[PDB]
Amino acid sequence: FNFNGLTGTGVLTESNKKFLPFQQFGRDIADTTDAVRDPQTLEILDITP
Amino acid sequence: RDLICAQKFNGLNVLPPLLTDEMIAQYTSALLAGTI
Repeated sequence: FNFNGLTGTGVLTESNKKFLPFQQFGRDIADTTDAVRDPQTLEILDITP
Repeated sequence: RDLICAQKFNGLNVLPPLLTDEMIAQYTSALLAGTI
């Protein structure tokens, strides 16, 4: 996948994290992306290896 | 939890001991029944 220049490899599933409206990214304690919001349609996604 | 699941994705692992904590409590009874 390639989200606004941020690429990666992993499984995408419907998310349930409570993102604030202005937020765009979800990072972990190891500084690895876990969730992201689609730029075209407004929803939440979860990424996992 | 969170730390345990986070390290699994990176590649780290933890392995179970061969002797479970139930068989160990069975050795101890044998060590204790003979002594008494």
